Amino acid sequence: MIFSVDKVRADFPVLSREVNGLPLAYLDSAASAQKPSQVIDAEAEFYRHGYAAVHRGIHTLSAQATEKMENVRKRASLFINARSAEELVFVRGTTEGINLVANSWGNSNVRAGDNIIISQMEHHANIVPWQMLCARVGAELRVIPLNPDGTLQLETLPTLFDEKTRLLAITHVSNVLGTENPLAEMITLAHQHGAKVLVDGAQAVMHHPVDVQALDCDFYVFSGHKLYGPTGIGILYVKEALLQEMPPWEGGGSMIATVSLSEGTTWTKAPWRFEAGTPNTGGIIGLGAALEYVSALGLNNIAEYEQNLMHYALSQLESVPDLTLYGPQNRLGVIAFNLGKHHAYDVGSFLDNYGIAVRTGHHAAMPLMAYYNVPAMCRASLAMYNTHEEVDRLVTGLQRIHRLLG
Amino acid sequence: MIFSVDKVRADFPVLSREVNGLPLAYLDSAASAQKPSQVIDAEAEFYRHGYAAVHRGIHTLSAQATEKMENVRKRASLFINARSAEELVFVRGTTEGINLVANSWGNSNVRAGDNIIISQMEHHANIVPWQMLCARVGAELRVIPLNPDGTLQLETLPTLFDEKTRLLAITHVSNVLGTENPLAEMITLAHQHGAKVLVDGAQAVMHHPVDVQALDCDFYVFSGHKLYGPTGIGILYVKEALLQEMPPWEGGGSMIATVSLSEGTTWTKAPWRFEAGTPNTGGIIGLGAALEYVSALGLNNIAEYEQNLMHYALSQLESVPDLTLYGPQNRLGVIAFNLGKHHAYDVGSFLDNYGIAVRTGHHAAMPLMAYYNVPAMCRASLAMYNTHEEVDRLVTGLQRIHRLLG
Ligand SMILES: Cc1ncc(COP(=O)(O)O)c(CN[C@@H](CS)C(=O)O)c1O
Ligand SMILES: Cc1ncc(COP(=O)(O)O)c(CN[C@@H](CS)C(=O)O)c1O
Ligand SMILES: [Cl-]
Ligand SMILES: [Cl-]
Repeated sequence: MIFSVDKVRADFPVLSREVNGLPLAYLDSAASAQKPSQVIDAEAEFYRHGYAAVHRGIHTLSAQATEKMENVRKRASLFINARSAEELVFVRGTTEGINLVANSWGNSNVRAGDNIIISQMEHHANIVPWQMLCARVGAELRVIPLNPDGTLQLETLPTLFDEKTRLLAITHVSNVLGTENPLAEMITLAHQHGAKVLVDGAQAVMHHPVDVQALDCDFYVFSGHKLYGPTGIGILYVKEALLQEMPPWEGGGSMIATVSLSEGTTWTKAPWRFEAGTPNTGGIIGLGAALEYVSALGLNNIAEYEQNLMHYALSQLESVPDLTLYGPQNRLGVIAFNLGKHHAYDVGSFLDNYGIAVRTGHHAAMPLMAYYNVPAMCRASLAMYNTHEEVDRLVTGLQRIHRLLG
Repeated sequence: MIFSVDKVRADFPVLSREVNGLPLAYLDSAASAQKPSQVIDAEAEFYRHGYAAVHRGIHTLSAQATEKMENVRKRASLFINARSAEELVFVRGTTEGINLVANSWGNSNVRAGDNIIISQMEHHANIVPWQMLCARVGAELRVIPLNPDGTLQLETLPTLFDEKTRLLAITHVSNVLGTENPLAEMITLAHQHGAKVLVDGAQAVMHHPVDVQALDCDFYVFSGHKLYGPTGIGILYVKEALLQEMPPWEGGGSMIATVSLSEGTTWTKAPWRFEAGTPNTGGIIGLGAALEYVSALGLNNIAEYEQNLMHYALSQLESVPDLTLYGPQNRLGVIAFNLGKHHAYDVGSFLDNYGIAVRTGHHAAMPLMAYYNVPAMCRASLAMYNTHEEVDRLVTGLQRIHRLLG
């Protein structure tokens, strides 16, 4: 296998940290990824040597900073195979991107009596903005239900889609179940009704290549900090024909063409129309470095190593008594589980005591928890820098916990 | 004088940079400030040694990251003398903070037939969101006009304020003129009508102490990157009694209490109700370091040095032929000027050629330009790390430009 987990781990300084006296096993990348020194240092070097305002003054440092920013936009657009860099808007993250669509596109395209379709596995980020829109305009939020194995009940779609369905908002990969949804086919179906499709790609972009032209999605969102990048930065992709018709959301400097207190205000062109005020230039530089880092490893190399690691994990976990897994066998990135009747809060506390970082709780997916009739779950993320040894530590930990608490 | 500009400059690595072969004179801090290595390194060290998700999992690194974040919120609240840390919301910047108020507070408190009052010196960030609100609800945007010297025509306020005035939105310090407005007295007047007051403090917080209890403003906004901090982070302060009644703006994870696809969704408490999705944790750590750095220098020490430098600049500039200054004599931070009939774009290009970074154009204040009947202006910011020598370089440059282009 062409991927070298030991060379990659050497790029991540936090991975040398110790917790409760033992070496850290960081199994919470789905909540946020650790960052390589290449990403950390690119941001710091920008601040140390080339920092200035962008899209404003035209002196040397400002000119060069603005070019660096727009170069990141180009690099990002190539990463997802968008047709044009101008189809990408810099946002704080997946959550802000979804909210931008819900307001700018939703407010002018969804009216009383209409319906929107989400799924029962959606993260709150891809639920709440649509509930807010549905309440603003008097529309109905319809829900694709789950099967026990964590896949979508695709047979229900004929009854959910009708001529008043304006949008399907759907996750690419579940943050709990690891399910990858059949986006291409669902998007074909939605387009046959005249619906647009927003894809929540927050848990997809780090696991394999993503091609928004091949998908034909109308909107796609993801967050930098889960793609081994800095916080406070993400990407919203919107098909150019939709984007150029969308009205601004936030108002302020840089997104205007002209401002008058007697004759009103006119807007600049997309995507800058959607970027009011000073951007997170530092985070944009760091995001560019993160894309370069991931592209240098090769997403198909990453996918190969992670799928191998996940198969090993699922195999070893069979030797844990009374373990319940949630989701399908072909899961990406995350393993969701409970141990016997012990509360997830407790299982995660013990694991933390062993130096093992997992997330416990509802994982911002309360409807998903409700479907499985549990209050909470434990979750282990298995990212490209995690190791078989870390997997063994988790398995052994769960065995100890079962024995001690049985 | 207790401030040592040479020791301070030694903290700023970019200040050693060279531009067009000469030492950089960075006179554009009003657009964004350079950052000390204390700020740069605090963020980088966080990423290198303690990075994790906040307000989510409770394992060791996450617990410590969440505490660091909430400690910054506390430090920020003490910096502006807010009564409680829970009156501060983390935002992308001043612009996003104003938009949050315009939507969450504006949409439920400003109705058809109402009026809002801004001034003719406002930055677009404190104009456009109110124009958008006024168009959403059918309200009127009223304007306090300017005097020739760059002060507000305060005699007009009796005719602008009435019983339907819901909000005064007013800049603390102009980003062009350097005018500091009489906020305390204007806020007393506005409160007598039952109006609330949002203060745009983006150009105030780095120049002297700011005390929102003494001001009694209802909202106050500022940006981290102008306070020697990272990009992508800012602060919105809102009086607790107003904040706890405001509805959420963005929806998603972390701002909810419960989420149901059959029984709807309930919200968490302020300020977290206003912080949807993963925050800019990296920028928050860096902002905390920036507040500690500025507080260690002492804002009254900074104000003393800057006011001395500004007095020197205004004195030396008298020896530039055909220079027009805009604004009052007691200006803070920025000097706005034009040279003869030469376009500002050209004057700034020559200055850039001398290694001198100024901003030229409308400075996101087109109504202000209109009032002075010019298309554009040059602007020199004189921040706490700038020097008398840099001032001489600007004066000499403008003399050369006048001679060469006369
Ligand atoms: C499928 C999906 N969609 C949207 C989001 C929100 O991303 P933000 O960067 O917080 O805006 C996430 C967030 N992932 C984390 C944090 S709640 C978790 O599961 O631990 C996600 O998994
Ligand atoms: C008075 C005032 N109010 C709001 C803003 C907007 O801040 P943001 O951080 O871009 O959101 C600014 C922005 N200052 C810069 C950038 S446009 C300038 O004048 O060069 C300002 O001066
Ligand atoms: Cl502007
Ligand atoms: Cl949540």
